[PDB]
Amino acid sequence: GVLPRPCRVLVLLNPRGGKGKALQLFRSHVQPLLAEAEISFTLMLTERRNHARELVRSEELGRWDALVVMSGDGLMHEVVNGLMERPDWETAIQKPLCSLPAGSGNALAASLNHYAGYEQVTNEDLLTNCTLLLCRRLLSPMNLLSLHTASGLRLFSVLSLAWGFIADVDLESEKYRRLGEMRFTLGTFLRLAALRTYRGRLAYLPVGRGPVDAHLVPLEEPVPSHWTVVPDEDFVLVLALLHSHLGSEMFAAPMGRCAAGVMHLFYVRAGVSRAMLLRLFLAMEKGRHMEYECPYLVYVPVVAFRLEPKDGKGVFAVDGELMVSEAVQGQVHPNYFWMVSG
Amino acid sequence: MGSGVLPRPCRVLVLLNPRGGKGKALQLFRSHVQPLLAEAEISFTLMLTERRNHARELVRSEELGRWDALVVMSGDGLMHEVVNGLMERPDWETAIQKPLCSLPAGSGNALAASLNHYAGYEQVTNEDLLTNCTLLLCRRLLSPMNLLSLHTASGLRLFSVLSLAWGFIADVDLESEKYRRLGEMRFTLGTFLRLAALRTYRGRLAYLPVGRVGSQGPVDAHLVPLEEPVPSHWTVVPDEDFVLVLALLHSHLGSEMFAAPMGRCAAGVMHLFYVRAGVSRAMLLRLFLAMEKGRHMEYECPYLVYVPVVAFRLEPKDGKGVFAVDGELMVSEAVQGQVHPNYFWMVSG
Amino acid sequence: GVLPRPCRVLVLLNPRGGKGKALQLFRSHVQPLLAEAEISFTLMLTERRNHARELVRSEELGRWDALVVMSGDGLMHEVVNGLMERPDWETAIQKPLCSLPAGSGNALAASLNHYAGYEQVTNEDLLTNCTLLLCRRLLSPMNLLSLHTASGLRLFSVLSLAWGFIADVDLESEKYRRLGEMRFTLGTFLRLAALRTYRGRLAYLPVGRVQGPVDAHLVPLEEPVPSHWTVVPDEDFVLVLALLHSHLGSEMFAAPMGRCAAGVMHLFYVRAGVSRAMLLRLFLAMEKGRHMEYECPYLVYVPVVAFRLEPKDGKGVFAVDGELMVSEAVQGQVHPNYFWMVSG
Amino acid sequence: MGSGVLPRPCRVLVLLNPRGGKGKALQLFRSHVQPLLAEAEISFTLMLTERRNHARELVRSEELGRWDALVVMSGDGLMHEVVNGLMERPDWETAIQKPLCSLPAGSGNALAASLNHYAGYEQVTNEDLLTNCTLLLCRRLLSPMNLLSLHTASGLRLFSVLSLAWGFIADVDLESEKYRRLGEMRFTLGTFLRLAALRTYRGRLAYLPVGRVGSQGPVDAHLVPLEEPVPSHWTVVPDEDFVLVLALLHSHLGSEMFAAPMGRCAAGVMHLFYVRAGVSRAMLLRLFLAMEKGRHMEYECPYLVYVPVVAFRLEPKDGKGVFAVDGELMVSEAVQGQVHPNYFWMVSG
Amino acid sequence: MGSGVLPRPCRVLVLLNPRGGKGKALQLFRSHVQPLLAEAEISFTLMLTERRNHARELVRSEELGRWDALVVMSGDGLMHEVVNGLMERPDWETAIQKPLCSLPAGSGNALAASLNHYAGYEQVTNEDLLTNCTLLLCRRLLSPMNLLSLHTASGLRLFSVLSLAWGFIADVDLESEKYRRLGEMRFTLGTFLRLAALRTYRGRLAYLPVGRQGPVDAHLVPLEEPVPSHWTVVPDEDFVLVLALLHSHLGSEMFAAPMGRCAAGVMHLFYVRAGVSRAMLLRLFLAMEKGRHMEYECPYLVYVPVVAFRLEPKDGKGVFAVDGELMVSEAVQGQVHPNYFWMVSG
Ligand SMILES: Nc1ncnc2c1ncn2[C@@H]1O[C@H](COP(=O)(O)OP(=O)(O)O)[C@@H](O)[C@H]1O
Ligand SMILES: Oc1ccc(Nc2nc(-c3ccc(Cl)cc3)cs2)cc1
Ligand SMILES: Oc1ccc(Nc2nc(-c3ccc(Cl)cc3)cs2)cc1
Ligand SMILES: Oc1ccc(Nc2nc(-c3ccc(Cl)cc3)cs2)cc1
Ligand SMILES: Oc1ccc(Nc2nc(-c3ccc(Cl)cc3)cs2)cc1
Ligand SMILES: Oc1ccc(Nc2nc(-c3ccc(Cl)cc3)cs2)cc1
Ligand SMILES: Oc1ccc(Nc2nc(-c3ccc(Cl)cc3)cs2)cc1
Ligand SMILES: [Cl-]
Ligand SMILES: [Cl-]
Ligand SMILES: [Mg+2]
Ligand SMILES: [Mg+2]
Repeated sequence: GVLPRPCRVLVLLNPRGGKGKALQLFRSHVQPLLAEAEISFTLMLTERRNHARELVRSEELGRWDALVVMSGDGLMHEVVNGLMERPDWETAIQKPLCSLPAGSGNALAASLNHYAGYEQVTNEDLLTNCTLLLCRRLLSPMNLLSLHTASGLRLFSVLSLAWGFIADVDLESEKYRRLGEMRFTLGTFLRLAALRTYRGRLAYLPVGRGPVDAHLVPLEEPVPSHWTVVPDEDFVLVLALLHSHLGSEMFAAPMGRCAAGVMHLFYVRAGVSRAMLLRLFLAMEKGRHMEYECPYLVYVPVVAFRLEPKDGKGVFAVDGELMVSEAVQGQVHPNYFWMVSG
Repeated sequence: MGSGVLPRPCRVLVLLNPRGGKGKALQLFRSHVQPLLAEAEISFTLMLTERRNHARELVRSEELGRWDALVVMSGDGLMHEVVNGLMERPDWETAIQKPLCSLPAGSGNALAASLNHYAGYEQVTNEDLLTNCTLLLCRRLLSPMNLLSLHTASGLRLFSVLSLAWGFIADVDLESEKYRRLGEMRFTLGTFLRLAALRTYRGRLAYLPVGRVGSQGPVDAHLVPLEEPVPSHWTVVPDEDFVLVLALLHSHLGSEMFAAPMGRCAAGVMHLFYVRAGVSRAMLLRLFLAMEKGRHMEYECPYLVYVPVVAFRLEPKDGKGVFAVDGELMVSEAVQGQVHPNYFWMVSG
Repeated sequence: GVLPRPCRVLVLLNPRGGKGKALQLFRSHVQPLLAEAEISFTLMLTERRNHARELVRSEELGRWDALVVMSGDGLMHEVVNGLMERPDWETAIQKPLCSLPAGSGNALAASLNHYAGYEQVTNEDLLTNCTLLLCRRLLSPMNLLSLHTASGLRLFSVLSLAWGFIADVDLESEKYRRLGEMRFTLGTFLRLAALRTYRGRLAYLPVGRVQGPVDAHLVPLEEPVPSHWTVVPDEDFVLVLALLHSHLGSEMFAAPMGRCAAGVMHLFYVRAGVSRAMLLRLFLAMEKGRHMEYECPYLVYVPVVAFRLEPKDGKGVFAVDGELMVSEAVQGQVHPNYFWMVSG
Repeated sequence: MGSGVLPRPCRVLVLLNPRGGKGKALQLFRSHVQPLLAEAEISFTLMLTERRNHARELVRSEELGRWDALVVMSGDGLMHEVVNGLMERPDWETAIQKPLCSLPAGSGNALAASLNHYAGYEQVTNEDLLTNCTLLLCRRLLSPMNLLSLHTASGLRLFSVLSLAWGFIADVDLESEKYRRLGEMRFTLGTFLRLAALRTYRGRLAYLPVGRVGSQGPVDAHLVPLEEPVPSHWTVVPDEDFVLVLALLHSHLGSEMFAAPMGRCAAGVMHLFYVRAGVSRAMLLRLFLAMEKGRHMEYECPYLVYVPVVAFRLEPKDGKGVFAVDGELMVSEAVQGQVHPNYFWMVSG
Repeated sequence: MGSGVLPRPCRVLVLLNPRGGKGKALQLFRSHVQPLLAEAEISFTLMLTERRNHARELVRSEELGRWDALVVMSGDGLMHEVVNGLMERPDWETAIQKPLCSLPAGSGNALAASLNHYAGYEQVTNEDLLTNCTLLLCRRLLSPMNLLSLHTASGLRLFSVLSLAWGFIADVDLESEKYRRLGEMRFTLGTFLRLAALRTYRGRLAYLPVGRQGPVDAHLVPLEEPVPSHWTVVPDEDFVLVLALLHSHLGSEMFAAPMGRCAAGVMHLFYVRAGVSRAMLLRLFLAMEKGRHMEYECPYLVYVPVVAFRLEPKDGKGVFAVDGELMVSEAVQGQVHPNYFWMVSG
């Protein structure tokens, strides 16, 4: 569970999204540490969409000891799905992966920084720490969510599946990739000041009760009897999350790192006041949002779920990336890829 | 940091063992706990236990809906009975989610000690510890905790909230029950006297470390039947001569035994410690004493081994070995266990 | 590197090879030890040549922690070729093996007993020791010899390939199977009295000059040998012997330099011109591993990774791990650490 | 036990360093060796070899066909030169088969001490050792021996017949040269003095264990370039702080240092020892002292590791390390090696 | 499913218990079976079977494709292990169709004895018996056989090829082991002892007579519901013995069911009710040798053909003999499945 020393690493870096500085930051904050650690690297700049995915899908992986993704959660989403689309996905997905933050959504990197014992740092301190994790070369396994859509598309998630309030802010937030991390804050405040609700059917398989998704039945079927069908059909948000953090300053799952093959499921049922949600959002920065007595926020650890938006298409965010659908279910696979971490 | 709250106000069932704080749990409840509850607008009802499995049988038949939490005032022993009672129920999946609370009266209060530690408190003992744990109850914050599922050679399946010990620790526990009046110092006594009457224990230990896991009640998917060898991806310990084996889910082995000073266990993880035969008494004593301040690791005894595990199997090797399970004696030929992540909720802060 | 405890093992036992006592020996000398070590076994009895091979070719290998072969070297020859003939040969040949001596030729079990530190014991003493080795469950890799014949047969050797004197004694010997180890002794004295030489050409590739696995050192038999190979000038021989282990039988410590390195085998040959009396000296000295301490210009030793051998007069008779094979030419390459045996 | 024999009668080239044995090598030849050769019908010719690489250049250019054996009278150092001289030859593959013989003079006679041991003699020293090695040559028996192939960061490739040492052992071989007049006891004095400032050495050690191998001169197939990491099936040692690392091909480190009592190396195998930082001075000394009787393994000191290997890599952190190769000083950034099975032949019994 | 013959030539796996025919099974095989096989071109491989359940694990993990049939050379208890092993495989549906064959070695060869009877042979024993069944295998003809599906209160689901016995029969099978070394004869000595100690057992017996995952037992209702209303609930609550028997013989010399071979899906149910005299019970036992026991019309001995039954021992628990293998429970029930597997027969 350690990278060779010396080793070599492919760094797939997005020179633009977030700030336009990803490459200069690499140079000032990442590179000097790589050199002392004897990690030589090659930079490949990712031009546009699916570029990274297609690169990884066609890559001779045997030349690399790890792949490092320097951008946001989206890039890592691209990389892991590209490895999963290959004929040789079974061995390909075992290539070690690393996440260095530059984008606006650095949840995976913020999570790993958390697991390593660091304070909840941000930006350049976050980059440096994640870089230090890479330089110590230690790897641990990570869970993978297998998704399935209304139209028979399989995709994989490494961080989260979101619906309702969260997906909306993520969508409308893009018109300020400019504000950085803060774009989600402005984007929440204003959706929150003008709060609304969404209609669907949530079901899941709690912990108590491509790879085969043994727990899932065709989306056409009713769920199995042993699943839990949520009574409500009116939510402010549904969220499946595989890690501790939603962003570098959103400690959304204060019980910490998930167990193998388990995901965090949250939902806010309809009825909350805007002042409560704000209070909750705000509390989430320090991960204090569960310390509040609010029958509207429900938490469950699960291995599977299904969400059907009532009346046409709901907007979903998968690892922060927008997605239109009418029905998705998914199952968590344990310990399915290696990441660098402490 | 907290992952849930009790309602305010709330109602609480209190299971108390009157032969505890040796003999005066009730008076401690009355002096140290009740007035704090009253100000926190926590209603309670006191139920008195005493007899074996009583608390277990009660929790098994309880209508859990009337209570916001179960507060167990006694030792680790009583928490063990309650959790096993909830797990034995037909509706165990929902019953294990009733929040639980540990208020130290009994002899061994490692659970309460750990939670006081997690909360940022000094390492306190007796009534300072009781007051701290009650303060936690008053603040109402909940965290999920891991649970160890155990299986014995005789086919018993049982749960453990704190610890499985074998060898020196298990003997000293069983012995020591005479000096129980002497309160928590009963273990320092036992440990001192047995460290001079050292005996070793032969058996086989295997385990599954965290890093090496691939892709009635819950199923323990990591475990194979005891008559089968362990899976090849496990570590099978070479040494078959032991002073002790300890599986521990928490930071503390007693109100003054900071046994696991590396960090708090992740979800689905516990600490495994064993001490292989041939250590010198004086090194074993320095380990003990340094344990009080959690400095025993700083010594690298390469006779003492620690590993974060998700499951283990332990076979003594010369008849029905003597184990302590969350402090309670149990004898059997072989035992194995797997941790289940965040299975029940406790008051903590 | 170690079998599971408890474990389960298939014993392929040939019930009448050697003196024909294998099964009672297993019952007397082996079974009590396996019970104490917590090794369940199932016995399968072999009925004829190739039986063992066929059982192993079609066997469900996932039910077994090892295969124990209780016979001579020939049964192990059959078991290993059985695994190599399977489509899943690459994982199959990684099943651990163990050899318990109970035929007349027990070179492999004698070599393993030697590597484990014991004395050069015979019969039930040998059987006991090799059982003590299984009970302790330790495993180490062995080399494998890959062979190609003129007819285009591909076969594997775990122990030896022999031509000339040795191959002839093995075949003629067969009627003294009942005499255990003395089979080769009587067999040797007899052949000595009618000492013949044999015509052929020998080439090899020494250690310095360096569907199944690929034999990268080998080229088609029809083509001449690589220029970097050694082509022995001599062309009349008394014997040629490729040997992967230290013992040629339980009392023939043929390779006193001991256990081969990975990927290496012992090649010996005796050139034409030796007298009967000297060949007899070498042979008796070989009991104690002393035969190389004699000044004998006819006995040549080289460690090699490959060899080719062509009997120029028609079909030469070979013994492969003691099994008779007839052929116009053979070549082979040894592969390192190709399978697991129980040893110490 | 012998794997070949010298002819009787035979003739031998004797390469002798007149400076060794405190300058008495030639007179020791005359008193202890010559009279035995005569009775054994061994002819000889003596060639004096004292300047640097002299003996190496001799063996490189010699017509080896005129000799049955080369006998080397001096230390491990001269054996080292001769063997490297043979391997530097364009006909090295036949040259390296010339039987070699090691006759002890002076100190640093670990090779002669091992052969004397393999043959069954007591651990004798000085003239007794010389006599014994001489009686081995008269008996004419030959055995093949392992050879270590080394590569340094600077790109040099060399061969080692005995050992590669780094850290404390190398520092003492080096600091020790001044008391060369005292003989073998200089390593005691050197060890004793250097123990006072026991320093540790920072580096990275990786090796290939015997059981883990799967499927210019000779090719070193187990080795990859010094700038690539070692193959993933090697063991990288976690500790990066050592007092010593020793690769050793034979039983003796010196004529009174039975360092490898666990048994003679099989073909293609060597011993690897290292001492992790944090042993006390006293225990290091006790391990040293116990080495006289090959008893140092009996302490099971947790700081001393032994492993049979076929290849290793050792990379001093902090620029150049000081190494000893067959006792001779060599300085380098990084060194790796692998053992070649039974490459040359030596007289032994 | 399919036709009732073996291929010629064929190859066969032989599971032999060596500790049988008092330690002679293998020698019996060598002198009595092997030369017959060789002439019929039946290839075989022998595999020996030590411990309890060993045959069962072996058959459960076996690559069935290598074999045209599995021969069991032991007693009824080995056949029992073999079938249960086949029925425990994920692929139980195809596995249960591999033909089986039963060669007698030593005691407890009811099944073998039945087959030899159905074949038209005289009631022979030991080596004569072994030779006949071997001739059967050489002739290569097969018949379908009934299989009994058993469920226990503890949720245990097992299968019987021959019998479920309780009371007097089960005790004699148990108490018999302490001198198995005596052979078939030991059943006679156990019988003689239990008889002087004649006792009854408390129980409730119910059946469905002929007139009115795993395989589905649709005649059976869960052991907690009462039996369906059309079943016959026997009034007696005290028995000397109860015996579900799928074949004509209880042993080589015990022709226990002479009223005719069972049709597909039928089994024999016998019971002896409380009150029979010792001398009478013993008369039944002795006359059963030549199948003459029913000719007594002794009112204590009851016979019915059935398709399903329920037995509830109510003196706490009961020990059963299931194909002669011992087992203990508070409640069992079963349903015969018709023509469920293949066996060499004539
Ligand atoms: N039951 C059997 N009857 C006759 N020959 C057999 C039997 N089982 C195996 N054989 C064959 O007999 C040959 C001799 O076996 P081997 O193990 O080499 O013993 P030995 O050491 O006496 O040569 C092997 O080729 C083997 O396949
Ligand atoms: O990517 C986004 C992240 C957070 C938000 N904002 C909000 N999150 C929440 C919220 C509260 C609790 C949990 Cl567990 C998760 C999210 C309420 S408002 C919007 C988009
Ligand atoms: O309940 C008990 C606790 C400790 C003891 N005695 C001892 N424990 C230890 C010990 C040392 C190290 C660890 Cl990690 C844990 C316990 C040494 S002596 C006996 C009973
Ligand atoms: O299986 C056999 C083994 C040896 C022999 N006989 C002989 N072997 C030899 C011999 C001599 C030297 C060596 Cl290195 C090996 C064998 C001489 S006579 C016959 C059959
Ligand atoms: O040439 C030298 C040999 C030994 C020493 N000194 C020492 N060696 C050791 C030592 C201990 C154990 C082993 Cl296996 C080998 C050497 C301890 S101190 C110095 C120079
Ligand atoms: O008071 C003194 C103490 C040590 C010394 N000198 C030396 N000590 C050592 C030495 C060697 C081994 C040990 Cl364990 C301790 C000291 C070598 S030189 C001199 C004066
Ligand atoms: O395996 C055994 C077979 C028969 C017996 N003993 C007896 N069986 C009977 C008997 C009577 C009538 C029938 Cl239909 C069947 C058995 C009477 S005494 C004991 C053990
Ligand atoms: Cl690179
Ligand atoms: Cl088995
Ligand atoms: Mg994104
Ligand atoms: Mg043979």
